[PDB]
Amino acid sequence: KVWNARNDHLTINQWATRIDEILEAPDGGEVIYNVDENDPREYDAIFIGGGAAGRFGSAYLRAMGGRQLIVDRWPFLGGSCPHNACVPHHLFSDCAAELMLARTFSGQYWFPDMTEKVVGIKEVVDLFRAGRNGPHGIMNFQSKEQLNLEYILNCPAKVIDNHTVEAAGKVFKAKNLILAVGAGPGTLDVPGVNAKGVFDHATLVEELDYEPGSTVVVVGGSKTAVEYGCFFNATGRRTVMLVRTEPLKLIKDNETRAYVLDRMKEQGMEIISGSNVTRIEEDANGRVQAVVAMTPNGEMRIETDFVFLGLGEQPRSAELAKILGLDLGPKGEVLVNEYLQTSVPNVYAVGDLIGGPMEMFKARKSGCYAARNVMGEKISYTPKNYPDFLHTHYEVSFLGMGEEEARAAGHEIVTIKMPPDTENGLNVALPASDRTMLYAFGKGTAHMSGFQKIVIDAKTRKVLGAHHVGYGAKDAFQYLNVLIKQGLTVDELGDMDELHLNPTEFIQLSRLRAGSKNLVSL
Amino acid sequence: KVWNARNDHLTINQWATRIDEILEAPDGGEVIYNVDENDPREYDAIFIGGGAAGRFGSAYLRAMGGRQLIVDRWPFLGGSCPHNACVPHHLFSDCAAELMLARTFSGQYWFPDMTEKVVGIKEVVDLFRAGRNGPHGIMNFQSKEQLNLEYILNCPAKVIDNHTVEAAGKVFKAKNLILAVGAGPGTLDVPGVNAKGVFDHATLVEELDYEPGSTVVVVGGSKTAVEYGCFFNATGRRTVMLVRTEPLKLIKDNETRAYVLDRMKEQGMEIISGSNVTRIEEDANGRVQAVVAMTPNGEMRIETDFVFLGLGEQPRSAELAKILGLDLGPKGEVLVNEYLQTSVPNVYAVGDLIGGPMEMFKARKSGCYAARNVMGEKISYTPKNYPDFLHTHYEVSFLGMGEEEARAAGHEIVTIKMPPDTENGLNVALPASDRTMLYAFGKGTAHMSGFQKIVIDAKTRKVLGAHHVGYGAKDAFQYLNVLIKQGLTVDELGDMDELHLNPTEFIQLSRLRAGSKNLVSL
Ligand SMILES: Cc1cc2c(cc1C)N(C[C@H](O)[C@H](O)[C@H](O)COP(=O)(O)OP(=O)(O)OC[C@H]1O[C@@H](n3cnc4c(N)ncnc43)[C@H](O)[C@@H]1O)c1[nH]c(=O)[nH]c(=O)c1N2
Ligand SMILES: Cc1cc2c(cc1C)N(C[C@H](O)[C@H](O)[C@H](O)COP(=O)(O)OP(=O)(O)OC[C@H]1O[C@@H](n3cnc4c(N)ncnc43)[C@H](O)[C@@H]1O)c1[nH]c(=O)[nH]c(=O)c1N2
Ligand SMILES: O=S(=O)(O)CCS
Ligand SMILES: O=S(=O)(O)CCS
Ligand SMILES: [Mg+2]
Ligand SMILES: [Mg+2]
Repeated sequence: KVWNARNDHLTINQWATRIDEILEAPDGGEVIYNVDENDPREYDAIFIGGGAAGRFGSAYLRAMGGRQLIVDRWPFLGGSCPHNACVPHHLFSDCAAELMLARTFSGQYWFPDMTEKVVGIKEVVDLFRAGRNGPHGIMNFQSKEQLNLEYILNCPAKVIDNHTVEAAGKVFKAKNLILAVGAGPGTLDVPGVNAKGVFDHATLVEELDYEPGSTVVVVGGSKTAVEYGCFFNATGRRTVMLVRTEPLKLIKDNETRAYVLDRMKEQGMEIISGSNVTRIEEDANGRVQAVVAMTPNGEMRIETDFVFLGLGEQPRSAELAKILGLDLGPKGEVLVNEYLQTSVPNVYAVGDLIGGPMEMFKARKSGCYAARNVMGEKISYTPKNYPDFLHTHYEVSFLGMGEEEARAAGHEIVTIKMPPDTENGLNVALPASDRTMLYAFGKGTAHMSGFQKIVIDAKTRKVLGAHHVGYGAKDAFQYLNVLIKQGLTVDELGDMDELHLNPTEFIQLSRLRAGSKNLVSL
Repeated sequence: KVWNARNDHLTINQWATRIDEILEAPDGGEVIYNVDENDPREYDAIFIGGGAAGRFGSAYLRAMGGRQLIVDRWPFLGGSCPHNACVPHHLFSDCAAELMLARTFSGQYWFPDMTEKVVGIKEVVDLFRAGRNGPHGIMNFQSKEQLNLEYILNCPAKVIDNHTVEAAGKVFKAKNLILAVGAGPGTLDVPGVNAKGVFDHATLVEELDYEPGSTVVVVGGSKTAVEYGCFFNATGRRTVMLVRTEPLKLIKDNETRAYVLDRMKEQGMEIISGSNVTRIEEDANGRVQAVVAMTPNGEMRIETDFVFLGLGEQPRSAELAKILGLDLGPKGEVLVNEYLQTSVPNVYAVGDLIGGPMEMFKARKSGCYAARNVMGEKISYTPKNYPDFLHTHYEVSFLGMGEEEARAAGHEIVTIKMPPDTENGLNVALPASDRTMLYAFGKGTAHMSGFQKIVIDAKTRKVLGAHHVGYGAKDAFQYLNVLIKQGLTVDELGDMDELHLNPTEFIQLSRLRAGSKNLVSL
């Protein structure tokens, strides 16, 4: 049936419960119909998909005084992020970091004895499944009651043409379409890939009905592969990462990458470069029993009953491209100009549908910029020079140039880092800050307290790049990147007010060198 | 004896070991003499004290090409920070944060049963004592080998006059003195204050030779009292805080302060306002057995064998003031103009010695600006418009105006916060980020996932204040404050690249409102 929700006003937690019920419904659940049928204005845009791009684009268009409609096949707004992407990933990475701490200090202070202890993966996935309706509920509530958005949920949109969309058995006209249906999990064209026990980010939180055995094979080297792999390792499982190219290439600074990889290997992870799965072996019960892959050292066969695919996502372009005549790129991404316009008049495309980088900032901003163009503002969007981050068992944050990259680009450079390059190497009690204090003080753990570096042009004194391994700097890199894009010098960094003990020591270490006209690394 | 270390080059860990040896030596240890006997220049400045202010001032003065000498009675540089202040505080706050997590999820997932579990305060203090030599060693190493500093350590300075200081049985002349001896813990004029079992931050890490009983009394209601009190509570002890006025007045936003206090009370802390200790009772062996205090509801007696004094620190000005004739302020602080000059020609004063704000960003800056003035730069310093932070079992970060403060000042304001103002209140699954995911997803724990807010001028669209309770925002507030001092608007905030799931949600929540010319709270 169709639930006309326009004049109902559920709380956040009532929404959480209602969304849970609809997801539970054997028949698939009612359509959530939240349309202002008394507003006579034409729709400025209909958004196909209500994930990060469609939801933020709708919020911005409505804020500018335009009329929008979201259509989404899920009964909640927010798309993959709350249901199977950014949110669960963060729950698992929280677990990975806490578990590394517990295993390092096993049996000390309040920490349990972790020797032999295998943590239940299904237990944590079930926690996520039991709690994910909370964020769903906030999405539906905030969108309807605070952002004044119109939306039809739990209903696939049927695009008829570049001005016409069917939803909930009704036809809606709009001045523009904004295509925001995202991307689907990448898959592997090998025998056995459909065996029971092979999972991706989407299927893991829907179909995990058993506790994995002692070994996990992760396919891929993407952020998702590394984040999930470190969680699986932290639960106590032999974890083999089959990377197609080079592991963690995203970390351009060689010293930072080496520190991160070394810490992963110290936790027991096996990282295989240049590897390609050739077969997933099934046992007679139809479950994965082994993974066979070609590697630089020959064929490798790993016995396992649990495989996690962390491959690149694939834009959901096929049906829309057939209906509308959209020009597509080599990976199936919808091609757009710098105004987010597709090859089809009055059709924009945003978010993961337009390809990399597939990040939340890109999805939300492309949605908003498409909205501004729909509302008559000529505004271009090309994502460039952004900060980035990934989880291992640490938070890893980076922006700008790595040290070698900056030298190769012609810059005379100095660096300011922690710990310093000395005979004792990493085995010193800095850097140290919130959630690295036990590492900094424990017996033999000082090398685990983190790593960080800024790359500086020796003559202009400008900061060219920043790199951090530890905890609590990720949020800072958002604002620091803005400052660096403005032309931040080592002197200006030293002039700031630090909040000691700080995750990034850049401010005070810069101050220690900024008094000299001829800069020297620290 | 006097160890001429000038031409010795110890590693960091060799320094750590040597400092331990000197500290434990019954005779008091050798003097550490690191003076350049070939330099014919007069010292531009002698720094009395080698804490944050003296060490950073020396580093900056040397970097500008001047000559400096540090004299400190400790055998290490860095002052209180590594020995008994910021560093141990952060170790304690880390355990409190980890212990709140463990108690909340006691007996779930990998967490042991925290019922019946009292964590050893002495074990954690002993961990700090065993590891504090690491930072000591880095301080001495970095100062000598990387910063090119001269210093005499493990030797009290005798200031003879405004150009003359004796140290290690030698007389040194200087163009200027920079007084950097810091501040010492305040005391309580009540019977029993010397009883065994009364500690402050300094004596706690030197004299704790027993494991405290089940109750702790903390005297005071600002940063140090609150940070240590939450640690004591997290170890499983009934913790009663006796606050003279009202607690956490530094948190100006009323909702933020209420969230912080509410979460402390939910952990079991008892916060008694308007209370004054009357007596600390000693048993027949000279050990604390109870605290008697007057409260607005009359006298109360609390049985305890452990009292922690978290009173404001007192500038160490008496001896120097009498020697030099320094003008002092009402709190014993040394009075300085905006160039850090005392009333005595060629004598500057810096750090905690000059009073509030007693922070690591103040002492460092003050000492650096004093150095620059000594070297011929007329540069003023008045600490103002800076971010601030404290620990409870959370990290608490704040800058600028609270909401009520801004409205009382005539500003038309909007606020953008998380969680929203609704019937469900805090009992919703946002805000959520690293180290709050378990709270956001746990049964009955969502209200523990944090609280955050920005205060915005509705007409200029400028951010007037920002407030956050959670984890991983402290470092960001350093750089966010700089942007706000430049004139940050909600539109510019919305234009940034966020790194989802971010500790501060200010970027994307701003984006949700910035599309309207008439701003609306969220
Ligand atoms: C495992 C994992 C982990 C992360 C991330 C991804 C993944 C897979 N990401 C990336 C992030 O999730 C991604 O960039 C955005 O969610 C994409 O938002 P979109 O709205 O463009 O797509 P998204 O796919 O979210 O939106 C599509 C929406 O449209 C709906 N839809 C599809 N077809 C439809 C149809 N025919 N009719 C109606 N509705 C339809 C879908 O149901 C969905 O609601 C991330 N990013 C980041 O910044 N930080 C991070 O930590 C992570 N972590
Ligand atoms: C418990 C606790 C916790 C914190 C903090 C304080 C306390 C008590 N602080 C405050 C911070 O510690 C403080 O602002 C600085 O350490 C002050 O540095 P100074 O160099 O000014 O004094 P400090 O006292 O550190 O330096 C004095 C030095 O001079 C020496 N000296 C003294 N008299 C001498 C004499 N006659 N002859 C020779 N040498 C002499 C001393 O031995 C010492 O080495 C803080 N700040 C912050 O930013 N973040 C935080 O988290 C905390 N946390
Ligand atoms: O970007 S959205 O707020 O829509 C989803 C956050 S998980
Ligand atoms: O500020 S100092 O570098 O001197 C001490 C930091 S622990
Ligand atoms: Mg280290
Ligand atoms: Mg909450």
